[PDB]
Amino acid sequence: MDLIKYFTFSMIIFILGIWGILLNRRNILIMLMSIELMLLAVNLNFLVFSVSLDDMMGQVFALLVLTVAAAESAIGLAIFVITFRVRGTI
Amino acid sequence: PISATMVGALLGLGTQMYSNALRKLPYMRHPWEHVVGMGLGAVFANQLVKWDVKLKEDLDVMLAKARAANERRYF
Amino acid sequence: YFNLSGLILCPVLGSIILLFIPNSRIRLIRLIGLCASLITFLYSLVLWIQFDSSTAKFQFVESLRWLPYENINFYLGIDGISLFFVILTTFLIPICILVGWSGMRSYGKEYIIAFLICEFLMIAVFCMLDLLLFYVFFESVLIPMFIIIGVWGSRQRKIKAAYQFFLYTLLGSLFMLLAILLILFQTGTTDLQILLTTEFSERRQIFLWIAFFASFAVKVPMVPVHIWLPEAHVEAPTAGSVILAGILLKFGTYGFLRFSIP
Amino acid sequence: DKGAIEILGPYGISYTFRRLAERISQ
Amino acid sequence: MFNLFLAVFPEIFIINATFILLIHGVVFSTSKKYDYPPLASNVGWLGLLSVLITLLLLAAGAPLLTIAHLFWNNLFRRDNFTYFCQIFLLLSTAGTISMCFDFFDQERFDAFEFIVLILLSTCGMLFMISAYDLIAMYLAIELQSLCFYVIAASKRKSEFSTEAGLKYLILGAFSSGILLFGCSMIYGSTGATHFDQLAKILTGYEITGARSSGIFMGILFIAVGFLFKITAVPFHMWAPDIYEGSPTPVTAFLSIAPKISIFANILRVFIYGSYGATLQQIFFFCSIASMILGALAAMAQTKVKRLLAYSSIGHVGYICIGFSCGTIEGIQSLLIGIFIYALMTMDAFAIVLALRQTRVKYIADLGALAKTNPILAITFSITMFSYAGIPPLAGFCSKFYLFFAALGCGAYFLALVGVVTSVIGCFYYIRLVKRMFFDTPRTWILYEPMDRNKSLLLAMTSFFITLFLLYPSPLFSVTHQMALSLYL
Amino acid sequence: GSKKVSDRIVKLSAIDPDGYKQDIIGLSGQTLLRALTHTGLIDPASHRLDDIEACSAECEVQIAEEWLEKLPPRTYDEEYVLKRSSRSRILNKHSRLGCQVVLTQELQGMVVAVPEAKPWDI
Ligand SMILES: CCCCCCCCCCC(CCCCCCCCCC)(CO[C@H]1O[C@@H](CO)[C@H](O[C@@H]2O[C@@H](CO)[C@H](O)[C@@H](O)[C@@H]2O)[C@@H](O)[C@@H]1O)CO[C@H]1O[C@@H](CO)[C@H](O[C@@H]2O[C@@H](CO)[C@H](O)[C@@H](O)[C@@H]2O)[C@@H](O)[C@H]1O
Ligand SMILES: CCCCCCCCCCCCCCCCCCCC(=O)O[C@H](COC(=O)CCCCCCCCCCCCCC)COP(=O)(O)OCCN
Ligand SMILES: [Fe+3]
Repeated sequence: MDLIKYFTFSMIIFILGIWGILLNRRNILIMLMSIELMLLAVNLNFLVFSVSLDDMMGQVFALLVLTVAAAESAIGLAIFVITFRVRGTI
Repeated sequence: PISATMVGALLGLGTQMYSNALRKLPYMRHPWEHVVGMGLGAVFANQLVKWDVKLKEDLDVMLAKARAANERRYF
Repeated sequence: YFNLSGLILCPVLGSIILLFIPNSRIRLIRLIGLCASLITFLYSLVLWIQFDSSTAKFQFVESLRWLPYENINFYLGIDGISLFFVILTTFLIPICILVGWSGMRSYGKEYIIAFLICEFLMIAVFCMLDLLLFYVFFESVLIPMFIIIGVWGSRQRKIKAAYQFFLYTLLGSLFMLLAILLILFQTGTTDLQILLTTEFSERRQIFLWIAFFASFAVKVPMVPVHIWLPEAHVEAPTAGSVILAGILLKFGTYGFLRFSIP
Repeated sequence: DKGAIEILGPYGISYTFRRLAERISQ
Repeated sequence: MFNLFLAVFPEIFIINATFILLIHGVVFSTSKKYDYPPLASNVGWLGLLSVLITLLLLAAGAPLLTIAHLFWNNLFRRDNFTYFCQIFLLLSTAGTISMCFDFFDQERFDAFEFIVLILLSTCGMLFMISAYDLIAMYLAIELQSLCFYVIAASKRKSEFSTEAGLKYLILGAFSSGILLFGCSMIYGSTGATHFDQLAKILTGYEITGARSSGIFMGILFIAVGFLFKITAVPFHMWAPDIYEGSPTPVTAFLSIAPKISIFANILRVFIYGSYGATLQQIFFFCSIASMILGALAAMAQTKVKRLLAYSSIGHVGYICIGFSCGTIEGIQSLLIGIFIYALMTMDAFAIVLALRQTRVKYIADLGALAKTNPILAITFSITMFSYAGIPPLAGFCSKFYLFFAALGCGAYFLALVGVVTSVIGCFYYIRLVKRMFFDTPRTWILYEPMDRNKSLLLAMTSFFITLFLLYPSPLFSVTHQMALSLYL
Repeated sequence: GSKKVSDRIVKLSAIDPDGYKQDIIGLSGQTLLRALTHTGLIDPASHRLDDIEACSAECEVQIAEEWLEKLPPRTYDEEYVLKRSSRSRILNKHSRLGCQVVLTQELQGMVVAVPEAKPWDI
């Protein structure tokens, strides 16, 4: 049993990301790193399923979701930077 | 009777004068665009009727296909 | 040839003409509104003359497609029951215009325009032979009367009376609309000539009758919902009270005569 | 009219929506 | 080989036009000869022209949308539903661009990248409607989400705009993560991502033998993500705050465009994802809760934009009534409601933007509007009554036919909730009409007259709203044609 | 004699947030927010209407403890508006609403402290 472990690890990563978004409502940076943790967990799901089913439709999707995750990081950090400037606090 | 050309022309003149009223201007501020609006309204009404006829024909064809597909369930 | 189309289009033209007339020309607005009302009244009187009184079939029938499959359509017709209601609702409007003749300089064009829209919407109510569109014109009268009660009210109480009237009318309206929808789904159409020849099951008759009674009893106050009529009557202009007492109280009785009882 | 019909009517006690709509901030 | 691209000229044109506009703006905004011209209106007009030209390309080429369908099969699927949805989306985008012209001049919004980002979001939604795969749908959703995150915080110096953008980005990223986890769980259970394959693999085993935990969980997660996207409660975490803090021209676009495409995706998911009527229950509860919460929350609003946001939530619930009843007459009611709601929302936001030049914030601000501008008050009252659903107006037809569809499937509980919510909505809509005409405030606020674009848009939409019942046949015909084409 | 404008002139001491005390002039019968608007302490474009429903405590003021007894008690609407915009859902126990304080000749010399400005554009 290895598919079970691979899915359980990513499920726990997803749960941790959701917890970080929920628990750390006061801090903005944690609310971005938790989203990135969730994206990492989903990408791991797609790659593991692609290897398990012997299909290339999960690897293409993981590569294409890396771009979305990076662009979300960029836009979120820009928005945070401009947000701190205006109100002077987080 | 009430043709699409006359109702379209009336709607175009009405919308032009409605736009003029909304901007606190006199109703017949620019007389030429009233004529332009009448022409555009007539064209739009005629095109709407012409499109409605074809749309109903296509809907009838699609519904005939759907009924034919459903009727085959009994075989 | 005088038909139901012209009788309904006359107030429409009257309201459209006044819509684009400068408010400074107070004399012209009053003259055109009064002339339109009088022409509509004469049209109704002529419609009386050519009315056959030996046939139960609807007369002067007119049709206009509403749904793409002709399921529901604008069916206009009059019978010996709704003819005098049409004549009365066209006769009362010129009187309402003449009531506010002296003070019309303050009300403006929106007064006569509101009354003409009221006439247009009430002529169609007594002439509709489609159950759904009878509801559409049945409850379209709220907006002109809401404006009449609120804008040209007497005291500050005009806001409360308008709210009460509008709320009661909505409560009746939607509970009747549910019954209309149930009839449409089961029967398949909303034509009166078809709904009068469809054998409704005994169980569904009580529910539909109660739902119809809910909307009609408000507009013909029986007992528990007669608390809006006095306030609306008192908090209304002199001509506004004539509409509420002369016509708007005849919707419930006509609704019972035309739909519920058959 | 002014009593039971009004209190159980639309504004004697049906105005609890003010005490109900304002609570939607929760 | 070049003729295989006849199916993507409407998208190729808009992409290339956006590139040309970006080059033009960046070259001439940072120029010394012209003294750094504020060419936001220029780029706006050229973008509106580009939208009209791609509308001409897309509408005229109707028989050519199925060309090379085998070659493009794995990428996207174009059909009659996609054709009309895309045409409506382009029309809404053009209307929003027309409304936002006055915003660039009076308030001096000189950033031309706003129009470029709007065009890119439009391209993303065009790719979204025709998307026939989980991958394509997710990518288009992310593209439009980023284009909206950037423009939500366009007002950098504003406290509300930055917070609104941050909340929007966090909520959208969380929803995208949930949706994407659902897609992963579906892919790992069926091995397929194409909608045809995912329909053939799920249409037979209708939970007849056992409930597949992975498939059920993936369907539920996709539904939850989509419900976040349309902001149906309890997934309306920060939607009113986002709508309030966002710029008004921005709020106009997010209230219309992101809903058409997302509803198209939800329909193209229902065509295959009808697994044991699981979504029908979820959408049933979501629609009831959305109507109730919108009705009970818009009565406690004193600002115009928060009331518009809660109206949008209530109308989303009213539309989801159609989702809860899966039938041709349910999907048709849903599409008619979407169309009418989009037109009413465009009308209302054009009215709001007309008064935004004088900084309108509260409902009491528009108190003496019936005296200063006695025709704008009439137009706004007409729009409010259309929101309420008064019979004579066009807003009644959508609610009427949605209630008919709800009663068709036999859901009597939905009809009662819809009726009560309609009563409450009508009350808080006529409350606004009371302020304009019946109140006599001591202090008046005088507004400056609007421009030609918004005046024409208001006139056309107001003539549509009042006179829709007279000739409603084309809308019903096209909607019935679209609903049938979802399957054949 | 005759009716003078000075017969309804209310002298007030308004302290802007940085601790400077300047004397403002108001009219007895008009809101204290109007009196503050004359000099420019409160931006007139933020509170154009002197009405309770068109307010988000953009006219909030801090009245002196000894100068609060000669004023009408806070109504339910005033408290509700004050609590929501506090950004902390707390009551200062000495903060009133400018649009709900009507000047009176018995308010001669009332000391009012204007807090810091808050965003109101959208
Ligand atoms: C908002 C205003 C409300 C006004 C409506 C009430 C006033 C009544 C006039 C409504 C009006 C204009 C629509 C106005 C559009 C609004 C403006 C939009 C914005 C503009 C700024 C349409 O009204 C008719 O149109 C018919 C459609 O053809 C429909 O009949 C149904 O059709 C079947 C379907 O297939 C159904 O199966 C079936 O059940 C019905 O038979 C009905 O809708 C109706 O009879 C008037 O009719 C006008 O269109 C046609 C007649 O047809 C006339 O020309 C035609 O051209 C060719 C056909 O292309 C024909 O070859 C040609 O022979 C013919 O001469 C015109 O000269 C004029 O008469
Ligand atoms: C539907 C119910 C029936 C309604 C009636 C329909 C009748 C048919 C239409 C009749 C229209 C009559 C209008 C008269 C013609 C006047 C046009 C002149 C406009 C013009 O000269 O261009 C400049 C502005 O452009 C403009 O003003 C262009 C404004 C276009 C706004 C909308 C653009 C298309 C959006 C897609 C449709 C809308 C959404 C639908 C889903 C004017 O410049 P200036 O001198 O005034 O000064 C700077 C202001 N900028
Ligand atoms: Fe205030």
